[PDB]
Amino acid sequence: EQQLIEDESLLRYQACADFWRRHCYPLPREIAQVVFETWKGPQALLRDINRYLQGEAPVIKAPPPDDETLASRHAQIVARIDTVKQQWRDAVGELDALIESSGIDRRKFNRSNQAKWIDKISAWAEEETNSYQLPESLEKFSQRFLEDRTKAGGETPRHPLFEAIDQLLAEPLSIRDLVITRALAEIRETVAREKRR
Amino acid sequence: LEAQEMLWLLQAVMTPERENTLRSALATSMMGLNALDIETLNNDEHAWDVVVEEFDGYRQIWRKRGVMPMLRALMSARNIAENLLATAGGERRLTDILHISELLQEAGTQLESEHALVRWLSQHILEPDSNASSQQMRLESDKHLVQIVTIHKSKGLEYPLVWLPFITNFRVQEQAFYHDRHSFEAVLDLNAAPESV
Amino acid sequence: KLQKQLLEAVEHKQLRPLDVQFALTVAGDEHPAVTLAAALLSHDAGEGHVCLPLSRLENHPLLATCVSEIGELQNWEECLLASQAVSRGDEPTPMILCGDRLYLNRMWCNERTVARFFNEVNHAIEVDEALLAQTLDKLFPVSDEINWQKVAAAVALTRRISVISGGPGTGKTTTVAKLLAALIQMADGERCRIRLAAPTGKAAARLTESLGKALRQLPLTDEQKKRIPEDASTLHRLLGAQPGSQRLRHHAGNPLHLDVLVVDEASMIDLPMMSRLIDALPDHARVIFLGDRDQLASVEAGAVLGDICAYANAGFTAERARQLSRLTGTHVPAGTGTEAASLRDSLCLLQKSYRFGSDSGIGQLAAAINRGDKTAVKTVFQQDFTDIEKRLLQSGEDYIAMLEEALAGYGRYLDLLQARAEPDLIIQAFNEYQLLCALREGPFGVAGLNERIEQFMQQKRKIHRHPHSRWYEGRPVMIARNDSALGLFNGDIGIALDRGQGTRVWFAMPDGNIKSVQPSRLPEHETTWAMTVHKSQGSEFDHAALILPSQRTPVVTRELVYTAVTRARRRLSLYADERILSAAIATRTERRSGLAALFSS
Amino acid sequence: AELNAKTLQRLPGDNWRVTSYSGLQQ
Amino acid sequence: QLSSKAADLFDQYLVYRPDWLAQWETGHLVEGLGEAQAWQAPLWKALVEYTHQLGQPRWHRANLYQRFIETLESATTCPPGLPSRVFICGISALPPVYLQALQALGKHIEIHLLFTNPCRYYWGDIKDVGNPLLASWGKLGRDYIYLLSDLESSQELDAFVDVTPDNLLHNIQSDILELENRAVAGVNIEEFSRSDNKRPLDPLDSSITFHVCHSPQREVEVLHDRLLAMLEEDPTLTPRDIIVMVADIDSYSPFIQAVFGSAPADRYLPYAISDRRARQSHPVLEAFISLLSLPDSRFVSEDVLALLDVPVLAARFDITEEGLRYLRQWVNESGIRWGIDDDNVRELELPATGQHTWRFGLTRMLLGYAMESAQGEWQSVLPYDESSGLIAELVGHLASLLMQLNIWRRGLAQERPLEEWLPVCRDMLNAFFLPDAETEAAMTLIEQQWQAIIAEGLGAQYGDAVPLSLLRDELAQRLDQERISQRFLAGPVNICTLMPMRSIPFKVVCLLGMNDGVYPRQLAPLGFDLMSQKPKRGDRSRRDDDRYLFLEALISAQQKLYISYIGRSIQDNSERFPSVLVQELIDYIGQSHYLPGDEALNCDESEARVKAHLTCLHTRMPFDPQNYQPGERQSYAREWLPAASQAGKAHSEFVQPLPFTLPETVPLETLQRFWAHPVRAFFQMRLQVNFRTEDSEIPDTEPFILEGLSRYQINQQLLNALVEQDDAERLFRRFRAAGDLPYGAFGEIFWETQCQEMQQLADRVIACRQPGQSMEIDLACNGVQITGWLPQVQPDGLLRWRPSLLSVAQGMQLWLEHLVYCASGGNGESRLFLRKDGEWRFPPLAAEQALHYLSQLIEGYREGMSAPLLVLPESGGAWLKTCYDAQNDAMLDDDSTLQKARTKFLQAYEGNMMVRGEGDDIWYQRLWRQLTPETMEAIVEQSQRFLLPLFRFNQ
DNA sequence: TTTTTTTTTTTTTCTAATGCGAGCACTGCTAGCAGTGCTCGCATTAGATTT
Ligand SMILES: [Mg+2]
Repeated sequence: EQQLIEDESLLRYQACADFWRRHCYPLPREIAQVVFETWKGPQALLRDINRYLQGEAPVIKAPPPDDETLASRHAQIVARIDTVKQQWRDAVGELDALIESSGIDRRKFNRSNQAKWIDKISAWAEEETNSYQLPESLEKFSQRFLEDRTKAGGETPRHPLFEAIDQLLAEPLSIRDLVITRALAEIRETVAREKRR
Repeated sequence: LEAQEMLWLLQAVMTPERENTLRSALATSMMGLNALDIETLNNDEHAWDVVVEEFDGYRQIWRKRGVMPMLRALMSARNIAENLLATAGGERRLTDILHISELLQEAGTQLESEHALVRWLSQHILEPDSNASSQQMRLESDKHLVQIVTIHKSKGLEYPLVWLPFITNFRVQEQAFYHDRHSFEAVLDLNAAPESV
Repeated sequence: KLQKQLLEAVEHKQLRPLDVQFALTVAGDEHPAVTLAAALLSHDAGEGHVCLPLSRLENHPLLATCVSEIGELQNWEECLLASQAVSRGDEPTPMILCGDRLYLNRMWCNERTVARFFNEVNHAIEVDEALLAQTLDKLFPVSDEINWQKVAAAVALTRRISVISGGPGTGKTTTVAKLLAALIQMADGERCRIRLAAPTGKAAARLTESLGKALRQLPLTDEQKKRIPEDASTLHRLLGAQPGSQRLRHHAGNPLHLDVLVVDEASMIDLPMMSRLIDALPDHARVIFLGDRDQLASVEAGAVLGDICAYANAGFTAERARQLSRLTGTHVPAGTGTEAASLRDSLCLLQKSYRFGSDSGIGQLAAAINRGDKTAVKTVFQQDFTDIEKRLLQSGEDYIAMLEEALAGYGRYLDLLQARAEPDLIIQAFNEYQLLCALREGPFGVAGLNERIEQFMQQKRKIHRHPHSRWYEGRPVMIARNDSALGLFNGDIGIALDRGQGTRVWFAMPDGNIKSVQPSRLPEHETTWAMTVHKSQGSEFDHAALILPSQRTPVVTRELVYTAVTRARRRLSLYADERILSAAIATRTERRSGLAALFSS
Repeated sequence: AELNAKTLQRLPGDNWRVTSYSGLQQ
Repeated sequence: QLSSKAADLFDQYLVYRPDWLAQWETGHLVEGLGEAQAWQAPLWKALVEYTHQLGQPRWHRANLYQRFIETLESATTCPPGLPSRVFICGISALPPVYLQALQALGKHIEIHLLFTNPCRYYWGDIKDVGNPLLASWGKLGRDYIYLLSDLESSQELDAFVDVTPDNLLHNIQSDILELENRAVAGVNIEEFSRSDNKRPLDPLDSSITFHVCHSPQREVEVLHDRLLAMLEEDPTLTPRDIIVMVADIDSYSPFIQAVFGSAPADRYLPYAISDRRARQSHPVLEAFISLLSLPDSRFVSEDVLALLDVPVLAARFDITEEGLRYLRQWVNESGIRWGIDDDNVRELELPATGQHTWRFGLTRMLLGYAMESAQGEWQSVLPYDESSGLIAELVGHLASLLMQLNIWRRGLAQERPLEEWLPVCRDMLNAFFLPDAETEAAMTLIEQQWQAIIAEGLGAQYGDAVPLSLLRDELAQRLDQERISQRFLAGPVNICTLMPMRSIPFKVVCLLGMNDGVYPRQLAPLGFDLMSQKPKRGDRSRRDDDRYLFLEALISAQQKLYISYIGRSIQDNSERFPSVLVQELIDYIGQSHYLPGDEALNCDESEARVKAHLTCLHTRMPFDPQNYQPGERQSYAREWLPAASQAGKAHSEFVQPLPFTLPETVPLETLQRFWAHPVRAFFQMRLQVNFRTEDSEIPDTEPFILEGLSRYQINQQLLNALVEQDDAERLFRRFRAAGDLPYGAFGEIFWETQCQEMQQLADRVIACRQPGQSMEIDLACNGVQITGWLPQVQPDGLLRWRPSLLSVAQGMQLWLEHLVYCASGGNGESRLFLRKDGEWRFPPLAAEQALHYLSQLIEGYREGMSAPLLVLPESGGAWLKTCYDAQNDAMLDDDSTLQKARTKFLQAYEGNMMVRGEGDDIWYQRLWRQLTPETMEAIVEQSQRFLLPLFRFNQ
């Protein structure tokens, strides 16, 4: 004797709120900042994965390792940003002389804008890495940006710091994929278990 | 809005003693009174007393014979159906009123207390369930009606004359969910890599 | 622990479940002494007491039972204050240990507020002695002897906050009228905003009518008669108390826009509303209180007017006596000693009752009951007084005789009914006789007495009654709640009759006009053949008949019988056992409060 | 066109019933 | 469930298949049987032996049949104690074994079988049956007559009653009785051309009539009128003669009840509904069933209040009905969301938070009873100030309920043997419920069913422990299995479902709900039942039972047969279909009869014409005039006559000019409350109509994010604290103790963001703030005196701040206060600093212009009290902001600006999907259901006239 | 075991993409200056499905 329910919205939202209580609550305030930036609460979190919850589960391209927790990803990203900040700290003075000596169109790259950008990047680097936010001027100091704008047949300024910034800005830094995968598994499991109950 | 007006009507019938609830139920569009009517009725004591008396009798009918008899007597005495059919657009209004009356009778059969039905109606007004089949709005009239139907619901059907006012309108998909050209498997990319997009 | 023991008290109906739950939650897992103390404090506060002296905690039977668990404590103060649930006010805790007493944190704040308002806040306002004396002499003609009304007027004019105590029919409203007239005539150019409040809507309307009719008689100019207060309100409406929430429209931040305030029937003013009213007053507002100290105490926990007037027995201060002698132009006696000058000077007591003479049996009986002497009460009963009557009610055959006497009591009303008279006369006649019972239900109670009297009117032909109708002509009703639309208040009576247009209930409005209401329009109501002594406050009947049950209940007390006696105008009858009445008069109601200590220290 | 509802010449009867002693006493 | 199903299977085998069980007990298998037998034969054997170990009697009917037959077969004389004679009446189906037993028993005592046989001749395995309507629906009776014929010691006499074919119904009944076929197939061309071969059908004849309706409501409403017409037509007819049979009585019960109850006294028809589910006391049963599920429940506040809804459970803890109105708002405001205590929260493996549980709310209310909230938190819990007086005693009762709810939720968790489950029901009933005169019956029924379940369990000697989820789900199924059919032939017209073996002759036989799929009712076999694999004669199935019930209903009808079904769905105007039975019936009718004047027509045309003549298509609505046109289809309900006649008058315009006289004294609060919303002011103040919408339900879960009025109040508190330069950490701890903020770090993040956003505005306010006091306003404008009070009037000017977005209404309020301040006489400017750098600034104004604008506002108020002032401060404000030019102090005219202003007005009025527009409002919906361009022009004119000075003097 | 009161409203998305305006460096034309090419920043506006 089986019963039929047409709408599973309530069970789905309850399972999502249970997942949120279990995982997002114990987190420390600093990882909590990164989680809160992505989603305000379980209501918003359910909105992203609602389509994927229904029907057969979708194969996820490049899934995170099974043992990777949220704190491990946070520490990894913090370490990467710390490395980039230290490399900027060490080369905070040579970049001016490098840019002035090498040949690049200064119409595209104004000196006042360059000084403002250097100041902002220095202030960000000296700032403690509490969050994953990166300043926009790092996009200006990327190796590809410099290579795009240069004199035809002239010296292009190249520094390992520029290559590091280019490698960093190549892919966004976020905990989104891991949380989405964990939720997509746990909410489905919970819903199935409650419906069996 | 007919649901809210029916709620106000039931709420006044339940306790005609309170002038505020009774006046609120009388001033509904369903009754069809004007502003001069309400003004004169708030001054003359005899008219107010006659209204209180008729509502008290409606309460007795409601206690004895059920729900639908009370609403039927009210419609007959106040000539609600005739005036609604006369007024332009009132046909949909009257159909919704009849539908709400049928739902209220079905729900009052199970609920033994008379107050429980008002509690149930207010509850349903607060959180309407669109997915419910019974709560679906009925057809306005049985006459000829221009049938607006979605493209998905028109599959396998047939129509003499067809209009597509907004066929040109489109949307660009931001999310990265696709199928592999080799494996033919649903792949979700939690990263925003433009290849997937 | 002690939880299992406290679970037993609820079975014996000694401890409320609220008390048990409060003790378990707040006291927690401390020594069972603290849990027991908390339970007893919650119980005493629920029963109406403000505090709990530690001496009381020394051996309630539950305490004797739990002596074994609590063991022996060299100092209860140490054990209590050790726990977190008890403090001295430095940190917010549910219970507070003040001196030798315990308080709920809510009660302690209200107590302190009332204390500081009555001790330090009030000041002495100075005016010309000659001008005030001339005004009072123009108001009060007789200078041969001490007029207590004149002394009360002088007191209320001198001090900012003053209280006037007196029995029913002692001329309170007249004195307040003279006071307000002299006050308006004193300040000519300055704006005087007068406000009138009462804890109940019925008392509010009575105050409106009485003060209006009184002030209209006294000679005043069109300027003064323009400063007469338009209407009197309830305390809640005055403070703008919202129905659902506890938020007040006039909190401490937003004070009342008043010059003088008059609160009638202060006996019903409880401690929380007293504190909330005090919080909303400005620093220039003069307040006058009216009420009888001996009258039945307020419903909620607390007793303010009684605790205040307790110090009035000491008398006036030495210098204040000579001051009032200089003002009233007479000789005012002086109270011996100095205990609290401000409170003693701010209190006046009206000892003369113009309504009933001393030789009348009602006054002597009321005095004997107030004194608590049973022998004096029996002696007053035995004396040849034509206006007091007593009938023994032990067996049902005496109950039937009581019903037969109630027949003759309602005789004129019943005759005017069966004679098809106008509703005005019927209503004026119905207030000539009234039964007053203590309990609500059972053999002696409103619920039972109404049914019995209706069955007795059905047995002997007085009024025809239909079973299905429920609205037989002639039945009196009284309203349960206030209604602003119909303009009728809680505690107002009406008579259901058929004048010919239909069965309608007729009420007497304070303006003398009669108003007819349809039975459907009526709010919650109940048959009023017999009233409780509580709801009878403020009313006055020509012939009152009190009924005390045979059993012993904490409801029957001294103040209850005092109010029931003072209820009648001319004729009073009692139905009670000889022993039960004496036992009730011997026991005085006490509500323990720190005010007694606070005013002395 | 002219519209008119029908009327009932013969009233239906509820005389026939099945009752016990309790119904008769009531 | 598997044990129950196998028990049912074995019972069916006992009744119908004794040879199988006789073989299985020995241990052999039955040849040529189902595949599942392999696991059924041993189990049955293992059962028999099992019941021998316990010592219970060996005898069951399967082995007892042969011994009982052989005893009477060889008995020389009649055994003592047998009754003299037996009657078997109303039973058209018996198992073959019962027939063998009755045949063996007939020797000693006489047995009279009364068999209602629809056909005169031998129609079982006729040596397809002759009649199509009998062959199709007669499977149940063919097997029975074939069994009856095979009896050796049977002496049978036939007592039939011939039917004269004077009607269509009598024609069909005679065709069935005589076992002859009347329908013409039309094989021959000569037979196909002429229609004379069929039988003439009288047009006035209405013995059999089919009716097509839209909804069940319409179906019953048509049936009532048809019954009234049948009663009026025939004086001999009586209500008890009529019967109305439905496929499922519970589906049509409310409609039957409403339609037959709504009839007036002169039109009243008495009715009695039989076979309806027995529901003596629903709420007590439901509350007890919910109490049994205590261990699994999460104890959502709504669920506990649903238990307190029951008057008995509330009386048990002396919680009056008036106290529930308080306990609703108390539960809602205190913060109780889910979980009875911290332990229950940990039991669900969710992180114990310590807030938003019944324990938290109870502690909060108790602390509020002891300590005022102004004091502060005590144990990281803010006291709830509301429950402070004697009413707080309710808490003590509620806290007494939950305590019980705790104890039992720990007691019912563990599994127990059956004998330990016996006192549970009684203890729970007497602990949780205080019985009453009405509820005692339901409580006794509960105890009786529980005792019966456990008694069967103990009689079977079940040793192992049993979980409560088993007994709860058994008792719930057992309690609703009851049916009340005691009013079947009481006297009123009978409404009842089609039940087999109950065939009683009636004069009028009505059938409702014959839609395809609803009737017949289909109950498929278990799937491992061996009977349905190789069936034999006498095996019963629900399909054949319903198909034979339809034939019984036709045969028993003596005068009139009425058939109805839903043709088109009322909701979707789709197409439904009638049952296959109704279809075969109408096919046979149309193939066997012809209307007069259709002799020339061929077979198919006359068949279709007859079928269209008998099938009646009723209207979709009751007030359709087709109902009231003169004819046989005419209705009897005069309530829908004026609607069908279209004689009602349309609703006149709500707006009407009303007399009004401005008093001499108008409080400033009156003007402020009016100008806040001028139409709502006319509704609430002039004619005292208040439209109070129902309060919001308790939220499901604890706060995760803050939005709306919640975060608005929080921001207001925070701003009023920052402007006073007070400590914000105190307010954060206070809100966290109250439980309003989200849990843990998210609460701190939200508080930090709100602190920054409010700190910007607090700095802006502190820049200009100065110590100021309130003042009194006594003013004269247009012979009208205004009396009021203005708070926070600093020497600089009127300073105000609100943590809201920039809106026109706030500007209007500030403008009114500014005009009052200026006309009163003062040197100052008015400022209002709203969220996101919003600013309403007004420079000082002279006394004359101030009085002029104030008189204009008072005149607008008077016009509003006369007729509703169509001034929409938001949409009209957008139009005026678009049209007005601050540089030239004049409004533009060019049509491009007009089109842009119309677009802006429509966007502000309608609103986006995310934010509701100004038009969506209860007060505006009353004045007009849809916005017309004329009303738009009037609104624009009035709003411009009244709001021009605001945008003019705004800087 | 006794009981009094009071009526009103508050909020509203977010991200993204461009158009213009102001400032600046370069550079070509007749050392400075006008044009030009560019770029960042503030305000304004648009859009968010389907059993
Ligand atoms: Mg197809």
